[PDB]
Amino acid sequence: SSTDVQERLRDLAREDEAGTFNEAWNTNFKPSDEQQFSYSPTEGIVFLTPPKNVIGERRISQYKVNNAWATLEGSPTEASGTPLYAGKNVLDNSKGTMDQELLTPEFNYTYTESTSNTTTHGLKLGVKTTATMKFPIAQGSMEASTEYNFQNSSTDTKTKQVSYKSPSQKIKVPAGKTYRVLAYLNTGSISGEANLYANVGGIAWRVSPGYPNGGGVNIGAVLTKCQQKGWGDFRNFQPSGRDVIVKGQGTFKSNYGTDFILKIEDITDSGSGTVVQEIKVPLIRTEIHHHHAHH
Ligand code: NA
Ligand SMILES: [Sm+3]
Ligand SMILES: [Sm+3]
Repeated sequence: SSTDVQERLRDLAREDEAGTFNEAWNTNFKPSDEQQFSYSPTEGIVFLTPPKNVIGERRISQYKVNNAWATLEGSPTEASGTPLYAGKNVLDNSKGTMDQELLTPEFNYTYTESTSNTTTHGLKLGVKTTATMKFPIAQGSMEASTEYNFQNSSTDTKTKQVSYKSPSQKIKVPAGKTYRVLAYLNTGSISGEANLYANVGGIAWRVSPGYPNGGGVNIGAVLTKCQQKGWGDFRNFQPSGRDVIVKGQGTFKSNYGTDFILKIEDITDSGSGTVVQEIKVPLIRTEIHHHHAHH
């Protein structure tokens, strides 16, 4: 969905216009640029004819996007992926007479991290508007980010190929034993929601009892009045002094490696063998290649 911000600010001016005359004259005028009439129990048939001075584009002047930003919304949902086999090596103490502490090789995996977002409730602001949102990943241990385009249905996908590495581990291998070390990359994903915000300025133009040819008041004050009165639906607008803040929404998701698990098997009797030990190993991350796209 999309909010046409400029058109909604024009309707904001029309709401204040009609609502204020309805109080003044007990009429039932609707927000409109068209001439309309209404029967007042205290006044008779009354006419509302907005002049060319205020109609259409001239309902708002000094319209400006002042700032735009995006913030994490709620608690993202993290999940664990299927572990990915990374390789294996042998720790051979079959000919040794002493127990040894033997260092494993480093294991590695070439992984494509992906971050994507979708603008689900867009803001049509009259100018290309973007904002970057940051979120924690991997149970709060790293920070990631994603750039929203505020137009409805905008999608972004960013990928990085990275190399994950497990540091060498020290394994006790008893005399005469042969051990096998198998390595697996653990993965995770995250998804969540973003709030999209724009602070916009402007002056709303209405005919009114005090200004029968039209007068202008900042949109922040006009919105404050209209929300207090119940004139029109501006549920995703908030006053901010003379300006208003308008809110949209997006989604995001991301995937990444989390760590390595090493599985130690006794293969002395020769062919999988008994698992003797498992080790969680923190990975070392090195970026190789990156690619950006927007749809
Ligand atoms: Na409208
Ligand atoms: Sm909320
Ligand atoms: Sm939520």
